[PDB]
Amino acid sequence: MIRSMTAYARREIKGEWGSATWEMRSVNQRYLETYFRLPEQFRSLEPVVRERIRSRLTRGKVECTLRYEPDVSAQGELILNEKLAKQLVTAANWVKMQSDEGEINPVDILRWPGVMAAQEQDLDAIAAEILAALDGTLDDFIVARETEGQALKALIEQRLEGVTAEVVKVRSHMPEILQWQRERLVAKLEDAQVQLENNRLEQELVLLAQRIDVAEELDRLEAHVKETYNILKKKEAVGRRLDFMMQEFNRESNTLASKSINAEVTNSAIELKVLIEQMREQIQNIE
Amino acid sequence: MIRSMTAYARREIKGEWGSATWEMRSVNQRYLETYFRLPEQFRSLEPVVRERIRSRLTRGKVECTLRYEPDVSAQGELILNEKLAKQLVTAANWVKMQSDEGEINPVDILRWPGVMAAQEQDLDAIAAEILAALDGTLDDFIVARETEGQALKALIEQRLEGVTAEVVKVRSHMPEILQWQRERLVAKLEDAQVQLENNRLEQELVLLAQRIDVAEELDRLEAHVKETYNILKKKEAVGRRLDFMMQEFNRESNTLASKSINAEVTNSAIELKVLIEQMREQIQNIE
Amino acid sequence: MIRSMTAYARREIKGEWGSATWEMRSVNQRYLETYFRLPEQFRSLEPVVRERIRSRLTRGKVECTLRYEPDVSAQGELILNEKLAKQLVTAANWVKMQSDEGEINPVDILRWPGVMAAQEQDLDAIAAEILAALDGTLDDFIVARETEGQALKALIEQRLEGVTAEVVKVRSHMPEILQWQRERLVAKLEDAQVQLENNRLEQELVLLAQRIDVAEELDRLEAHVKETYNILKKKEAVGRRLDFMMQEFNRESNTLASKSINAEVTNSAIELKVLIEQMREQIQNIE
Amino acid sequence: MIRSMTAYARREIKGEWGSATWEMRSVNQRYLETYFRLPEQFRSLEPVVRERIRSRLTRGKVECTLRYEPDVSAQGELILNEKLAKQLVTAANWVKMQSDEGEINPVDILRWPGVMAAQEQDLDAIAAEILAALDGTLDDFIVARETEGQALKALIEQRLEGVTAEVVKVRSHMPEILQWQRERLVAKLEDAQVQLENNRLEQELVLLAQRIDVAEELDRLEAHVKETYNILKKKEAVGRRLDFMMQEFNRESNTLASKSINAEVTNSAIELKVLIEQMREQIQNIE
Amino acid sequence: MIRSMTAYARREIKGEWGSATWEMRSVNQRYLETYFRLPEQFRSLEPVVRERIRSRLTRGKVECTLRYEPDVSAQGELILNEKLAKQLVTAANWVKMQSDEGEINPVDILRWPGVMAAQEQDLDAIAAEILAALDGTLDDFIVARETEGQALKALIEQRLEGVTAEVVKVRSHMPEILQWQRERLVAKLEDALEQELVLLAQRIDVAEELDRLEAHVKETYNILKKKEAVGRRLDFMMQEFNRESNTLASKSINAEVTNSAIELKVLIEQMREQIQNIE
Amino acid sequence: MIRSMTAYARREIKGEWGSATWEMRSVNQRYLETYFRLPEQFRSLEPVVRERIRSRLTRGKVECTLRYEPDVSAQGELILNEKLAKQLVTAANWVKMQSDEGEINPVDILRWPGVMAAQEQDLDAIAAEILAALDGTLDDFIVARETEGQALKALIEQRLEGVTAEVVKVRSHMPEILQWQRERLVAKLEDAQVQLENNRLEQELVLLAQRIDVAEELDRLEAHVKETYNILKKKEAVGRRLDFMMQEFNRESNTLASKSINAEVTNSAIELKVLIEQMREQIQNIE
RNA sequence: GGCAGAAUGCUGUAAAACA
Repeated sequence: MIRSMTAYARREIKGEWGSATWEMRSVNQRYLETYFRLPEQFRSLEPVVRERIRSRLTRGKVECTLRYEPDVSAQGELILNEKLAKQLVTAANWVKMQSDEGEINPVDILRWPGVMAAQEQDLDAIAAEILAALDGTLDDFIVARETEGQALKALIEQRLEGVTAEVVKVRSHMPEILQWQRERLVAKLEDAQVQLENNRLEQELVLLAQRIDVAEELDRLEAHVKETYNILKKKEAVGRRLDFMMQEFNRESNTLASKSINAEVTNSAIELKVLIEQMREQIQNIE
Repeated sequence: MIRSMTAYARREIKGEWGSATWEMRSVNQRYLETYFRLPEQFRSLEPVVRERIRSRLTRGKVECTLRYEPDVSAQGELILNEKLAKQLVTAANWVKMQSDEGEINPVDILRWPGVMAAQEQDLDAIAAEILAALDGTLDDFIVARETEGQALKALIEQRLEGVTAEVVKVRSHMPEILQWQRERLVAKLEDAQVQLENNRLEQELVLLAQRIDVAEELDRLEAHVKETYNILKKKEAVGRRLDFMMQEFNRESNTLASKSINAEVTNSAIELKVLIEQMREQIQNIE
Repeated sequence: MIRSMTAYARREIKGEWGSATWEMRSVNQRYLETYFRLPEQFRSLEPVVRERIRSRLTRGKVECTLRYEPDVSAQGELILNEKLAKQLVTAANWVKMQSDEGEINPVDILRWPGVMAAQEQDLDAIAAEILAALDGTLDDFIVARETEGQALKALIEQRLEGVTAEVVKVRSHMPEILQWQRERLVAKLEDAQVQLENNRLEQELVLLAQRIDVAEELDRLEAHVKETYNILKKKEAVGRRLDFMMQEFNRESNTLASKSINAEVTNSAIELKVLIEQMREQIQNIE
Repeated sequence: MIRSMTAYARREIKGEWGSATWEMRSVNQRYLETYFRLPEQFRSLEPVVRERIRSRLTRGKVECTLRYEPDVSAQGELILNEKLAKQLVTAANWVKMQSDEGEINPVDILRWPGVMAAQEQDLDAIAAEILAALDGTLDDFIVARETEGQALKALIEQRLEGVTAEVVKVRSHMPEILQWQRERLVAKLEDAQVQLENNRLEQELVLLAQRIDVAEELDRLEAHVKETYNILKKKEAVGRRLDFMMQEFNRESNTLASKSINAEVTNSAIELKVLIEQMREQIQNIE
Repeated sequence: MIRSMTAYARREIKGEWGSATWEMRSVNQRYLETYFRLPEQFRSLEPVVRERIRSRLTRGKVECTLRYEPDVSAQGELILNEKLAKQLVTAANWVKMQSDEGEINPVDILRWPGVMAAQEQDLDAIAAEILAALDGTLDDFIVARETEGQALKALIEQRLEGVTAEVVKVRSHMPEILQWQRERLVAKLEDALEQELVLLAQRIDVAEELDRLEAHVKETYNILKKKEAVGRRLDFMMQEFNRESNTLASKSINAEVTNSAIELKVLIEQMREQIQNIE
Repeated sequence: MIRSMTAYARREIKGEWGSATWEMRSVNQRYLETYFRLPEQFRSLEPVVRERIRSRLTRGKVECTLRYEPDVSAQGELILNEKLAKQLVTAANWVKMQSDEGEINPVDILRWPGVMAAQEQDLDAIAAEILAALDGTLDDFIVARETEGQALKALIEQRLEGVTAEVVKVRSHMPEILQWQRERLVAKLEDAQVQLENNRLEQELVLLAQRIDVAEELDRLEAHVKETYNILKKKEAVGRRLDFMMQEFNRESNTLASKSINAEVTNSAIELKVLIEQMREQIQNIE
């Protein structure tokens, strides 16, 4: 199915251990790039979440952020290190003896690293819930991508309908275009004949006759819109395939615009460029 | 109707507690880029804000910054962890017995992590007003775009009037230059004392007239100014269509300059090219 | 007069509130692009500053940066969160009751986050001074543009005198076209020893004399240097008009080089192309 | 054998001293960059660890973390630095003389870095096992890379088979396209009432056919897929070479698309570009 | 002499204040375009630096970056903001009212941000030394252009020697060409007219083409020693070379002269390709 | 005399006070950054050490470790910045005048950054010997860098011999390729075409010869290996100069691949890019 | 108009680069 490369997904899980929030953002990119902002406590989950991301997403820069705020009140009571505190007090008394003046601060002893440390919580139980929330976030992310992808497909199918209409309007002027093609070649034949001892006369006519195929340019445009409809229903990653198709649309419209056949044909040729330009806008953020 | 691609809208809301400001900027771009700088608390508004913006704007580098200024005075009172504070004080008194000296600092106990924190935020109600301000800011942003859009349209229309005047001037000058060549050619024959063959002079003068015939270029230029006037009345965005029309304008001006032989016609062609360049400069800012 | 596109202006203002610095720098550009890097407190000045910049300037890549350095101490007494400071005192007092001993350091409460809110500034009287500094910086920027522009005008006029000198040299080293081809044909036909008709041969000499005659090309070169002098004295924007004029200068030099039949003319054509190239380089710096 | 730049490997050793864990993770990178998260006890092993990894590996970003968990008995209690403590007391007394007031806080002396530091064991025997454990991790790392690289090689081979199929399809379609295009071009001249020498016209038709013939491009594509198979069969460092081969693939496909006439050839060129893009995506993750 | 538009030059000036590294990098360009990445402290030097560079270079896209690494110890001695300290003391006194206890610590006031900030550096004598390094870097930059332009000059002179050899080879066949031109003139006359004959005589003969080629070679040799900006002048000379050789390429008499003309065209194309990257 | 950014130098100094070991290690970096592991006894030597190291080095991440083993016979003292220590006390006294209370903690003055600093003028007997040991260690570190960079120079020059081999290899294929194109073209015209019509065969071959003419790229490649040899003997910091040279190497190598019409040349141009990639990897280690 | 392709604009590349 058609998918977009700009989606936002968010999930949050709460419990006695605390609250953990998963956030996922996507921006357009040629390849798949994953950047993580995991907390230091759960730094060990990076390979697993990276594999989970790469297993479902196929293109676009992805930013994943995990915020973990433990419940301090629900945490176990802090335990006082009896031996470590006693060691510091005896050591601090020695410094008082050398300096002959001192005042032990009881809070400063408690603030020392190690002493008065809370018991470590069971991170293994939290990891499973966090991974479940990550899977839910991936599901929401894919749903958001698909929801916006349908909008892009509708916009592109709207533009492609206009391209066929513009081809029909240009085909309405074929009797005038065919008359113009003859005059382009007839004038060149006699213009070169007026010039004397001019070589490569046949080369000019042969090259010129190849570059006035207005009928063939419309056929290729009509063949691309038929194919572009088929590309949109491939159910695979067609983001890049459409990007290479837009270059073929650009190639045909560029040659048609430079013809300058007629005032009314020029308006349609300008419109073809506009439709392709608008169509190329949507292809940028398709996956 | 038409809109400028650069604008600036700022809206500030003074709620019961705190205040928020919505700021929008826009710069010229070939596609639509929407960059958001939302605060940490309201980071989840991006999908809602992005949808509400991409549905009203077509092109430009739109940057939206939401600045949240909480009222600490009106903020919820910090909750004091009585049990955690009591645990530290009793443990501090344990050190005091062994140290035999020292006084517990009341501020130091409060400075301990987890003793005091903001228990409640209640951001669901305050986020509704912020989103409501966004709809107001977009309306001002669109009006700012349309206000500057009219100046661009007026400038483009003035330059189009100048283009029509220059075309009329060239058309007026053309017959005199056509007659000037005939007098100069016969003068050289008279100066060379050579009697040209019958119908050779008439045949030769046809080639020069074809060389200096710019009627088709002027007709195409008038058709292009009429088409540009029609385009400027369209409700859809016309930045790309006008930018493509300027290419046809440039083609006609280049052909006129190339086929020019008189100083006055060359000066008029240069004036046409200057007018087209000014038109394109104004077009770059059109939606 | 004419103004260079690249310039640099800087202006610093001091006061009891602090220091502010305006820096404006521009470089060559096809159109007018203005990028503003304003401080956070003064982001609301962007529309006014942009309007003034666009009013004063025609084209360039102008970038304006405002550096704001508020004084740390201002507005008399420091702004204190009275509720938060009082709230911590009550909480600290409760800790004293349990421990029966303690003291509250005033700086400890001041160092508490939120108690010392960001110092309030008027931000309205300072805006007038900043806008006045912006106007002064615009005056300096325009003066610097005009000073550099006068040097560019001298360089262009020096090369224009070179073009007139080269045209004089060509008109003196150019032999009589009718006589030059007559002598060349006679010698070549002397080997053939057969002449179809002397009467018809003389007619073709005059008709095809203009093919190799460069008198017409030289007159247009002399007409353009007179026009280029006139363009340099206009009050409007001149860079675009002169840039399109150099195309006409190059058009004549190419035709003069191709039509050249003598080494002196060809060497002069190269010299003309060098002078035009040197003259075209300076025009790229004129707005 | 071909290897990948993304792999994982973990090794742990259990002993009476404690438990040490080695973790290696690789992410694709242009060059080799090594980051080490080593404990303070084994910080001196970084130059030894870095040399072993840089010698065995060639490319990719590698992050190696050594998780050292000593036993309670193996932990060394903090030892007071009496020599350093007495120096600070003398240093503090010098400042007291300048101020004539103040008292030295005994805890503040202890909190000074280096005064209260745990004794460091020899750990020479323990580190000897760590290096052997690290060498085991590196041995499994290469094996881990090789298994992952086999899938990439299989994918690249499948896409190369698709490329060969597309090339043979284009070669099958081409002669009919060439035959019809020549027939259409000569018929176009007849409709324009242009009479040309058959010998001269036929010579121009042959040269134009050589201009629009794509046999050489397909031959180059076949040679490129054969060389790609050889490169895959090569031994080491076939990432960047293979990427350059993909650049050549893209060049040939772009030439084929630009020189194409029929819609089928254009569709085949689009398919070739899609296959080359997928190969580039896979190859970006190859050492 | 000949200057190549691509070069690199680096100079580092070191001192008690820190370091300052100038890194000029240049590639090809039709005109002179300079881009600067200056540190925030020395961004005001752009007009002075830009003027200095524009006066010593003629073409190329120059990218000059100044890297400033100020020293921590180079900062001035601390000064006391008496206005800010007094405000903090009054602010501290307010808290003492509610608490009705406590003593303000003088050092804690000094530890507050902004009350003992160091004096700003002069940044005036430093800029004088930085501009001295820029002047030196340009001298190194020019040498890097000249040491690369000598190779291009040698290649162009080699191609010019090849062109002279080809011209001599063509001149060795002058009587054969002269006979061919007479037959061509008679053939058109005997076909029957005057319209075609007059322009045929107007066309440049082969000997004049070779003389113009030799004159172009001599002028190119002089230009390579002109000792100024000769990139565009050499490009125009190559255009003239192409215009002269097109006649020989078009004319067909025999295999040897055709091969010599093809060699001349290839040599002129190589010269033109190598000219594009000379300042 | 190329210096590499990876080196190691250890120097031990023995005296009556004990044994002091200076170790210096360097790792690749874009700029110069120094980290010190001085014991707190000699912590005040950090500014002088940093000044000397930044004076004698240009680029690279440098880690310096000093191990000090004092003896009971000799006792040292902490070097203090007397000028700054007295200034802080004077400033504190001024604050005491306004507050009319307070006391100065001696440890607070010492903890102030810059107070625990040393200068070369005021150094102990041991400190001067430590500084001399550091000078010797830095000289040995420079020697190690020079002798490690000699290996890098050999590695790079080995690749440069490959580049000249590829350049002379392509130069032999070029006369064969152009000659082979002649046979292929006349084979097509050998069917029923008399190629002796004007010079279409020769003009096409001339046009083809100018399209595939890679002589300009090969000469610039050869002129860049001559200059790269001289850069490797400049006896200065040429790490960045070589990096810019490789960009010029890749610029000509990639253009050679593009203009190539034969598979052998393209396979050679791929080899040129690989040699550049191998050289680029070593250049990252060059100071 | 960094180098180069096709014919203002679009691709390849330096760019897994430089801010």
